[PDB]
Amino acid sequence: FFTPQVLALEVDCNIECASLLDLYGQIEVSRSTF
Amino acid sequence: PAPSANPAKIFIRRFFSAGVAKNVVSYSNVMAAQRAME
Repeated sequence: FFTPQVLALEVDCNIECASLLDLYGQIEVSRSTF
Repeated sequence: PAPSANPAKIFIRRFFSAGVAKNVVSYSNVMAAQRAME
């Protein structure tokens, strides 16, 4: 008989261990075994 | 005028590397062009 007020929050609490993928030397490739 | 932001930045991120002075034609093409004059 009592409907709770569904608030709109979503706690996440999850660190992603910040990235290190932009320093490296960069070259796109094609079909494998280059 | 010029937006200076073209969608041709796909290739500098990985596919290419800045400041390297790459050649415009592969050597195989150069030699192929050479003997094609003979």
